[PDB]
Amino acid sequence: FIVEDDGHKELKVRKGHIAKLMATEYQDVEEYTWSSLLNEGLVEYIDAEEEESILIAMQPEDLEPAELDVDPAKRIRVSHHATTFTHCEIHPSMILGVAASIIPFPDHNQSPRNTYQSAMGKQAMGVFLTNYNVRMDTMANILYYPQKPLGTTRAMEYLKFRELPAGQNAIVAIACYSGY
Amino acid sequence: YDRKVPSPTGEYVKEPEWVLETDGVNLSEVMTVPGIDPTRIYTNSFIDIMEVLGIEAGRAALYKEVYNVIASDGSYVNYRHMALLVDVMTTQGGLTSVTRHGFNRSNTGALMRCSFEETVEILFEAGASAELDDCRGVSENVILGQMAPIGTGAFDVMID
Amino acid sequence: TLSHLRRTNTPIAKPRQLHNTHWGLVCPAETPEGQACGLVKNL
Amino acid sequence: MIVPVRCFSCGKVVGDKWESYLNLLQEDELDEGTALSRLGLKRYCCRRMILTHVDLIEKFLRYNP
Amino acid sequence: SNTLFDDIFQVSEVDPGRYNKVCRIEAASTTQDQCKLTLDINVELFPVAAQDSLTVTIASSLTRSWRPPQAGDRSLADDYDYVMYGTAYKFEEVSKDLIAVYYSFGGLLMRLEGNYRNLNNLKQENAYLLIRR
Amino acid sequence: MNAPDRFELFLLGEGESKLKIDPDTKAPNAVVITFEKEDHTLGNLIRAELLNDRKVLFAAYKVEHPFFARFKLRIQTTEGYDPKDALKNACNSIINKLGALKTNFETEWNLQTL
Amino acid sequence: LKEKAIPKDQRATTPYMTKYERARILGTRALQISMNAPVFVDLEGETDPLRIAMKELAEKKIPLVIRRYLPDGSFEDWSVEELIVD
Amino acid sequence: SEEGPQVKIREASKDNVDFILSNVDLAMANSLRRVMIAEIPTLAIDSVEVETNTTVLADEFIAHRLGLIPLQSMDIEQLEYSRDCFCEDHCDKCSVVLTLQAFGESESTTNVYSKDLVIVSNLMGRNIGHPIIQDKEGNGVLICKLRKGQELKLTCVAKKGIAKEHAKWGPAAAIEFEYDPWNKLKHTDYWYEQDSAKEWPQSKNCEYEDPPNEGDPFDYKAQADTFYMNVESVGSIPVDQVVVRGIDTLQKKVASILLALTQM
Amino acid sequence: RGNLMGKRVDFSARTVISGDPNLELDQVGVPKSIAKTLTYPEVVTPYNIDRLTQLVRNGPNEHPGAKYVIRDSGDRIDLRYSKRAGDIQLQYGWKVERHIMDNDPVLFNRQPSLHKMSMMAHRVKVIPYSTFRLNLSVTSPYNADFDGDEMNLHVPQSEETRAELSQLCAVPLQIVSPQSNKPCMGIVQDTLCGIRKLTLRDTFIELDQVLNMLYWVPDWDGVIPTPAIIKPKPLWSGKQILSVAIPNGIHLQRFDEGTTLLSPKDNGMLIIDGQIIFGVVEKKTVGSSNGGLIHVVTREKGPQVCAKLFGNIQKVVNFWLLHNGFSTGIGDTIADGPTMREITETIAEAKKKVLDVTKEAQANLLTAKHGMTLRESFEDNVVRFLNEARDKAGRLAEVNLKDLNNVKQMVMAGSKGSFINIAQMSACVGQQSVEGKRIAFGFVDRTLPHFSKDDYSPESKGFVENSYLRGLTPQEFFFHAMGGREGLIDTAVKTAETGYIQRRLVKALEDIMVHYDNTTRNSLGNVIQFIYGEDGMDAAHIEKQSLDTIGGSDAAFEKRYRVDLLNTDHTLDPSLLESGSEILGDLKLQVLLDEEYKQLVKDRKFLREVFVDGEANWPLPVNIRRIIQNAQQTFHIDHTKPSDLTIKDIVLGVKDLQENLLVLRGKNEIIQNAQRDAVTLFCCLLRSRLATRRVLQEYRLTKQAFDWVLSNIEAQFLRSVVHPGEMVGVLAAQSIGEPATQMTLKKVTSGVPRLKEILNVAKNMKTPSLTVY
Amino acid sequence: ASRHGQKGTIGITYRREDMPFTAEGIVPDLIINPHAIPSRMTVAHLIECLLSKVAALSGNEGDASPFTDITVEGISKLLREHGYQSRGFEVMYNGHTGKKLMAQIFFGPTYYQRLRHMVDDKIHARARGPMQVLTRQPVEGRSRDGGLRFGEMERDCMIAHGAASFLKERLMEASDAFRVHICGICGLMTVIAKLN
RNA sequence: AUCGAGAGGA
Ligand SMILES: [Mg+2]
Ligand SMILES: [Zn+2]
Ligand SMILES: [Zn+2]
Ligand SMILES: [Zn+2]
Repeated sequence: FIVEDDGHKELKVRKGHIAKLMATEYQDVEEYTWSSLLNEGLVEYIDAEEEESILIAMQPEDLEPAELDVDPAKRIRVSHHATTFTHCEIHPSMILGVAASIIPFPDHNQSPRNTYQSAMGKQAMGVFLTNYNVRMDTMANILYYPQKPLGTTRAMEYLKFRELPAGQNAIVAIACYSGY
Repeated sequence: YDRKVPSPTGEYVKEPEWVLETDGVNLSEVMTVPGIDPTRIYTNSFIDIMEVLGIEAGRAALYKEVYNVIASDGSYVNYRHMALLVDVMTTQGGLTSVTRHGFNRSNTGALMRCSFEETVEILFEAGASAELDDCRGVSENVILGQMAPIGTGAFDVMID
Repeated sequence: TLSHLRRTNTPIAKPRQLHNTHWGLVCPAETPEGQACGLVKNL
Repeated sequence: MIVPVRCFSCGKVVGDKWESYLNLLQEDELDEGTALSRLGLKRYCCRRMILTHVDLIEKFLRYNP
Repeated sequence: SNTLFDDIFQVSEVDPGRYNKVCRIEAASTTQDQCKLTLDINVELFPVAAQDSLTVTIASSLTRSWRPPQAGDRSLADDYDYVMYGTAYKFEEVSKDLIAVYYSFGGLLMRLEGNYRNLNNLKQENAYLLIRR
Repeated sequence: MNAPDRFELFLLGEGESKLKIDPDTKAPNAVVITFEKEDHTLGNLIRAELLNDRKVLFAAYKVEHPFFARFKLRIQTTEGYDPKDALKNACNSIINKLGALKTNFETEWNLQTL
Repeated sequence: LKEKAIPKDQRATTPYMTKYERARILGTRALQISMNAPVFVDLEGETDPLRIAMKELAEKKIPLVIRRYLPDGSFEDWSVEELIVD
Repeated sequence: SEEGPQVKIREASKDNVDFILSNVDLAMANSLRRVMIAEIPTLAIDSVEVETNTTVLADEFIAHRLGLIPLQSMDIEQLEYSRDCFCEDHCDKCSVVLTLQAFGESESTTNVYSKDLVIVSNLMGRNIGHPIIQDKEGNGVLICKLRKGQELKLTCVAKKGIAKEHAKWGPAAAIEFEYDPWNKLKHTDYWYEQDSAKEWPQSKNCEYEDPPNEGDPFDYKAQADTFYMNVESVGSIPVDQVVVRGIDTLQKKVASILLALTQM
Repeated sequence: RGNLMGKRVDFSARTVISGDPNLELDQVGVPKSIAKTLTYPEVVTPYNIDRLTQLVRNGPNEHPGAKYVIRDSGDRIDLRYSKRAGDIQLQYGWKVERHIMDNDPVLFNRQPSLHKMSMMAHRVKVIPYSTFRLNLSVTSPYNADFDGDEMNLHVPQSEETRAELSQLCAVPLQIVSPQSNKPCMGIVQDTLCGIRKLTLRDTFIELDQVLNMLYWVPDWDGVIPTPAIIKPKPLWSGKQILSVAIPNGIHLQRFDEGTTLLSPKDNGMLIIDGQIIFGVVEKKTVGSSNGGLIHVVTREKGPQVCAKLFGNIQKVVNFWLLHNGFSTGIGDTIADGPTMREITETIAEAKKKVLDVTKEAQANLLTAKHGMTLRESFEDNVVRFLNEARDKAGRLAEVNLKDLNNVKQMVMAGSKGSFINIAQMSACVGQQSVEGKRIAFGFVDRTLPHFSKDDYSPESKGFVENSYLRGLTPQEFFFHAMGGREGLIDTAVKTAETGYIQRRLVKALEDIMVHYDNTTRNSLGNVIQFIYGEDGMDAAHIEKQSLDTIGGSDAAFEKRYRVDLLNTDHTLDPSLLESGSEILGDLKLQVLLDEEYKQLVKDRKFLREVFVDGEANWPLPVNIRRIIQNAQQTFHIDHTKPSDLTIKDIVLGVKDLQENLLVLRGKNEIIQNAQRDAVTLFCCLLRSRLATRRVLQEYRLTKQAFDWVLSNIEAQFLRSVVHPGEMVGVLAAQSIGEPATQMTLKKVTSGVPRLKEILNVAKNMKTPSLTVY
Repeated sequence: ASRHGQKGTIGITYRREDMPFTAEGIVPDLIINPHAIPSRMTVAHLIECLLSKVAALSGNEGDASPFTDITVEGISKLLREHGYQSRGFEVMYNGHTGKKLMAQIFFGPTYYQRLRHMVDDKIHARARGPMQVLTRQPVEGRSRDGGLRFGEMERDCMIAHGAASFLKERLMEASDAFRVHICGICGLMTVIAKLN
C-alpha cells in the first residue's frame, strides 16, 4: 500500500475502492481488478533494494492519532512512535510461504516446530487432484474421507485448502492411559 | 575466585582472592615476573605449556581442557576414558595429534592405517618400503576375515 | 505441488541463516532440515 | 469424497443428514449451528462429520467417463 | 502382645502444609509437660481440629496375610476411633534422660520425645497406633 | 499384514480350552484361572461380586497383554471353601441380579408410554 | 621363540576366570554338545546346550585349558579346574 | 417391584432411553454398558459381489460403505452364525442376500440411496434385513451418485455378527453414563485456578441428588451405586431390546462360564 | 571402508519400533513375518529331535516352523517346494534351519550406533503386529523415540555366538555403563510421572485396587501387607504398595536440602530392608542417576533382579496411572491476573532501565568499563537487563503456578519439561540471538523497514515481551525465525562435526586392549598406561563415595578416630566392649592404636595434598557405606550389647586385609610397589572407615559380621578388578563421542569448537587466555 | 502427525469399549501423551483443540490466522456460555471400570494427517537370497530382498563388548566367504587347484 | 541389471 498526504499521513486506498472490488468479486459494471489498483497508483512494487529508502507501517491501525481500557489477555504490541511513513504493509500473514500458511496460530509456536510442520505437510495423504481416476501416475495415495479443518488460516481461501483438504478432525484426548 | 583453603583449625573455608584473566597468551615472560605466584599460573593453551613446563604439565592441561568442555554440559565421563585418550596423544615425545598428521603416519601395521585416510597412497608406500604387517591389530584380522585378537580371542584353547 | 512450484536453490560467507532482507519475499519457516538447510528457500 | 454413513466416534447414522443439511441453509436460510441442531446432531463428534465434510463427488461427476 | 504406652495429649500446632488429605499436628502431653510429639493425620478420616484433646495409645498386637475384619468373631482391640500401623526407623537421644522415637506408617510420620516409654518401645517393625477422640 | 484375524478375540481355537485351573504357589488356599477369549467386561464384574462375598480372602484379575484376548483371575479363600464354589456363587449372584434387572426393566418400559 | 612356556609354580596372571574366557568356554562346550557329544553330569532335566554348559562349568567338569597369551610371545596354561568363577 | 437393581426411567423414545440405574455395584453397570456397545449380535453386509462398477468411486469404497448401513435385525435370533451353519458358503437360514442395481438415465445426477437395496433370499417369515430408513423424506442413506451412463450392479450377502469382529454391527450409538455428580465420593480431584465451584458447570442430574453442605464431613465408607444412563440406538434394534438383549447376553456369558465349569 | 571394514549381511531384519510396557527389559517384540523369514541352524539331537521333527512337519508357512533341512551330504532341502515335506525322517547329525522362536538371543541395534550400549542382545517374543516392541526403559542407550524411528535386528548362527550374545552383549549386563560409572537405563516419562503421584503422602489406595496392584507384581508371595490405616477404613499408601516390587534387603539413604527426619516437605528418601519408609519418588531416586535404586539393586542383588525390578515398577505404576489419569491442557499456561500485571510491570521497568542507559550513553557519560569499548559496554548492559527481566518473569510464573498444574508436575517428576519452557510459554519468550550478538542490522542502520533508523530500542533488536500464550507480533515472529534458523544450522553442523570427531577417535584408539598384565597397550607393543585407569579397576563396579578423613576440623577428627587407652575420657568406654576396663593401660595395644592414628594423620595430610579443593566425594570400587548397613541388618545388631572384639582383632585384620586386595600379582619389588601405590586411595578409604573407635562406636560390629565384612570387601574388590581383554580404546572413544553429541551453546570458545581446537592441535586458537594468580 | 511438528507412530488400536469416555458418551479418536507437550512448546496444538471444539459446537469456522487479536479468554468465555468448561478439560471415565478419572482430561477435536510412511511399506527381513556379482555380497534394497549393512560404526560398537566370534560369523559365515589356495613360495592366490 | 543425479526418512 501507498501512504501519502491527503490532510496528514494517510494511505491512498479507501473504503469505496473496497466496495467496488468486492462488488466485482460478487459478479461471480466496470470491474475493479488488481490491475485497476496498480494502474491507479494506490499500490507499489517494492523489491529488496528499494525498501532501504522507505518507512513501512505494518497495520493501517498504525495511522490513527493517539491521545485506558484494554484486554489484559490481548497481546502486547508496542506504540510504533513513527510518523514519517510512506507505505503500509498489506498484511503480515503474507510474509509466510505456501506450506507455513496452513498451520493455525503460527505466531504461538517455536519456529523449529513450524519448519518441521512445513516439511511434513508436503507428506500428508489426501486428494492431490480431482482427476486421480484419469491420471495413471506411478504413486498415488488418496484419503478416503477428507475433511476441512475447523481451525482455518484465512489464507487457505486462496490456497484452496478447504476445497482439497488432506486431513481429518480426529477427536484428540491428551491423556496418560495404559502406557502404550 | 573464592578459592577453598584450609584454616589453621583444619576446617576448610572459602578465602577470596584476586585473579587476573588475559585476552592474549605469552607464558615465557608472564611467569618470570615479580609479584605473582609462578607456581599456580594456568594457560588455556596446553601447547604452550608443553614447550614451557615440560610434557607432563601439557598432558595435565589437555586433560583439564577436556574435563572443562565435558563439564560445560554438566556431563561427567570417568577418568580412565579421557586419560586413555590424553596419554595416547602424549605417549610420544609431544602432542601426537589425531589428524592425518599425528598418529596416522605411525607404523601401526599397514592394513590398519589403510582404513582412515590416504587409503591408496598408504598401500603404495607400504609396497615400496616393503612393510611387514604383524596382522595382530583389529582391522588386519578383520580384513582377513579372521577372528581378531579381541577379548574373546586374546588367548588359545587346547585340550587337557 | 504448490510448494514445489515455488522453490529455489542456492549453489555453494554466511549464506544460510535467515536475513533481514528475507522479509516478505521468502518464508522464514519453510525450509528443509539438515543438509543444505537454508540454501533451499521457498518464496 | 462423499458423506459418511456413520460418525467416526459415536456410530450414529449421519449419511441421511446430508441432503437435508444444504437445503436447511439454502432453502430455509438457517445457520450451520441451528441447521445441525434441528437434525438431531448434538454431540460434536457427530457435528464435525457433517460440518467439516467436503463433498468432492460433485466435481468427480463432471468428468465424462 | 499388650499395650506399651498410654498418655493424654492436647494439640498445640495444626498445619495443613501443601496437601489436602493430611495435616501435620504438633501436640503436647498434658500435666506431663516434657513429652511432646508430631504426627501426620488423615483429616478426611479423623478431622482433628485445633486445640483438641486426644488420647494416644501404642500397641504391639491386636508373617501371614491381612484378612479384612470377617465378622464379630474377629474381636477388635480398640475402643478408640483412629488406628494406624507402621515401623520404627530411628531412636534419637536428644539429651541425657531425654529420648526420641521415630515412627513411619507408610509415609505418614511421627516423632515422640520424652524419657518414660523407655522399657516398651523397641526397634521392632511391630508398632500399632491408636487415637481416641 | 501380520495382524490377526479379528474373530480371534472371541472364538477359541485348536484345543484352547475356555478355562484352565492352576493351584497357586506360595499361597495356602488359592488358585489362578486362565480364562480364554474374555475381556475386562466379565473379569472386573466377577471380581467385584467376589469381593461382595465375605468368605474370600483374596480375588483379583489381570490382562497380561492387550494384543491377546485373555485374562487371568486369582482367588484365595477361607478353609473348607474350594474357591471354585466361591466363583460359582458369585456368578450365580450376578445372573440373578441380571435377571431381576431385566424383569424390572421390561416392567418399567411397558409402563412407559412411547 | 624356542619354548616360550611358563612353569605353573611361577605365574602372575589373574587367577579368576574373566567373562571373555568364560564366554568362549561356554560357547565351545555348547558347540561340541549341540553336535552330539557326551555329557559329564547327570543333567537335571535340561536340553539347551548352553545351560548344559553352565551346569557343567558349575560342576568343574570341563577338560579345557586356557592359553593366556602375552606380548613377549610367552604365555600361560590354566585349567578350568584352576580358574575360579565369580 | 422385584428385589434388587431398581430402575427409574426418565425419558424414552424410538431414538434414546434416558434413565437411572439404582442399587447396583459399579462393575455391573460398566459391564452392561460395554456389552450394550459391542456384544449384542446384529446383521450387516459381510460379502459384496460386484459385477459392473462405472461409478466415480472404487469397489471397496462402496463395499466399506455398504457394510456400515444399519439393517433391521429384530428377529435376529432365528438366524444362525455363518460359521455355525453346515451350508457350503451361505444359505437362507444363515445369510440374507440383498442386491442393488442402479443406472443414471436422467440428465441430472442420479443418487443411489439405501432403499434401492432389493432383498432376494427367502425370509422364511421373520423381521430381518430390512434397510432401516428413518429419514423424514423416505430416502435411505446416500451411497453413491451417478452421472449419465454410469451404472452399478452388485449383490450383497449379509451375515450375522457382533461389533467386536467389526464396528458395522454396532447397535448402540452413545451411552451417557454419569454418577455422583456432586462428587460426594471424592472420585475425582477437580482442577481449579479460582474456585472448583464457579468454573465447572452444574451437571444435568445434579437436581436428582441431595446437595452436600460444607459442614458435613466426608462419607468415607460410601460406595457408588446410583448411576445415570442414556442409551441411543441406530435403528437395527429399538432402544428397549438393546439393553434387554445386552443383559441377556451378559447372563448368557456367565451361563457359558458355568457350563465350562461343569465340563471341568 | 565400503566392502571390507563393513558390509551388508544375511540373517538380518529391520522395522519400526514401538513401546509396550508388558514386555520385560531384555525382551523384543518381534513380528511374526520376520520370525517366519529369519532362520537358525540347529543340530538334531535326542534333546530336540521330538520337537524339531514336529517343527519340520509344521511346514515353513506358519510359526513355529522351519524352512530348510541340511543333511551330511550338504544338499539343501527346500521344505517350501518338495515331495518329502511330511515323509521326512531325520537321522542324526543333520541341521534344521528353524524359525527364530521365543527366548532366542538376537542383536538389537539403532543407527547411528555410537554407544557400545546401542547394540545389545535381546530375548525374542513373537507378537502379532508388524512393529518391534520394546520396553520404554531401553530408550536411553539407543536415544530412541516412537516418532518414526526404526531399528535393526541381527541373528546369531552358532551356539558360541548365542553364548557371546547372552553373556556379554545382553541387556541386564549393560545396565551399568562404564562411561559415567553409573547406570544408563532408568525409569522413563510415563512410569516416572506415575511413581510421583503414586508416592505422595496424600495418595491413598483402597482395597480392590490394592489387591489388583499386588497381583500385578509377578514375583509376589501372597503376603497381603498390613495397611497404614486400620480403624475407619483400611487405606494403603502408595509407598506401602510400591515397596512390594523393591526386593528384600535393599537400603537407601538420601536427603534433599530440607531433609529433617520428619521430612517436613517429604524431601529425601528412606528405604529400609526393601520397604520405602518416607520420601517422594522422583528422578533423583529411581532415575538413571548416580547411586539410585537401579544402581544399588544392580550392584547388590544382580542384573536379573534389577530387570525384574524394572518390569514390576512399570506394571504397577502404569496400572495405577491408567486408572487415575493425567492430562496437560492450556490452563497450565495461565497464571493469575495480578501475576501477569507484575510480569509486564517488570518488563516495563526493564525497558525504562534500558532507555535510561541509552539516553545516558548518548550523552557520552559512559564509564567505558575496562577491556571493552563503549558500544560493547552498552550491549552488555542491555542484554543483561533483558535476560534478567525474562528470568525474573519466568520465576514469577513458576511462583504463581498451583500444585496441580500438570506441567508443574511433569517438571517435578523430571519426565519431560524445564523451567525456561514455562518462562517462554507463559511469561516472556525473551531476546533471540544470531552469531552471538543481538538482531543485526540487515538494512542500513535498522533491523526491519518498519522502524526508524538507528533504533537501539529493546523492541527493535529482537526482544519479545509477549509470551507464547499471549502471541508474538510480526517483527518478533521474524526475529524468532532468525534465531531458530541459527539453531537448526548449528545443530546440523555440530552433529556432523561430532561424527567425524568420533570416527577419528575410534580409529585412533581402536586397538587399545587391557592385556593380561593389566598394562594398557596396542598393536605395536607400546605402553599407554602401565595400570589401567591408574588404579586397574573397571569403570563399572565403581561408585562415588566420600573420603571422610578429609574435611572438618582437626579436633573433631581427633574425637572421631583418636583412642587413648591410657586416659579417663579419651578411651573406648567399657559400654562399647567386654574388654573395656581390662584394656586400660596395656601399652602393648596403645602402640598399635598410636600407629593407627599416625597412619591416619599421614593419610589426612596426603589427601589434603592431593585433592587441594577439599572434595572428598570421589569414585572408588567398593561401597562400604552400604556394606555396613547390610551387616547391621543381617546379623541384627542392636547398639546395646558389647562387642566381642579385641583391638588386635580389628587392627591386624584390616592390616592383612589390605595385603590381599591384589591388582597385579607379580613376584618382584617393582610390580609390588606398583600394586602398593595403585591401591593407596582405596586403603586410605578403608582405614578412614574401619577405624577402631569409629567401628566400635558408630557401627557396633561383632566378630561374625566383621569377618563377613572383611571377606565380602575382598570379594567385591576382586570382582571390580578390570578384566583382561577389554578393548578399552573403542570404549573410551565412544564414552567421549556420545556425550559430545549433546553439547551446544563469558567469551571463550565453549563446546564442540573448543573440542576441534583441542584434538587437532590448533596453534591459532580462537580464544587463548592466561589465568594468573 | 498434527499440524505443529507432533510426529508419532500408532502404539496400539483400542476398541470402543476399552476407551475412556466423557459424560455425554463421546469417545476419543486419538490419545496422545501429555509429556510431549512442554519439551516442544506447541501452544497452537492446545489452542487449536479449544477453537475446533468451539466452532464444532457453535457451527461456525474457527479463524486461526496469525496476528489476529484472538484471546484464549474469549474462547473460554464462549466455551463457558456453551455449557462446557472454560479451559477445555472434560471429566472422563475409564473404559475398563467406569471409575471417575481423578484427573480430568483435555478433550477436543483437532486436525490430524496421515503421513506417507506405512509399516507394510517399511518392514524388511532377509535370511538369504540374491548376491551381487562382483562383491559376492548381499545386495542393497528391499525391492531386491536386500541385506542390512553391518557397517563399521556397528563394528566399532561390537568390538567394545569383546564378541570376536560374532564378528567372524558376521563377516564370513553371514556373507561373502571365500576359500582360496595359496603357495608358500609365492604368497599370492596364483596357485592352480584341480580339485576332483 | 551397471553408473550417475535427485527428493525424502530416524
Ligand atoms: Mg525420532
Ligand atoms: Zn458422532
Ligand atoms: Zn447356512
Ligand atoms: Zn609360489
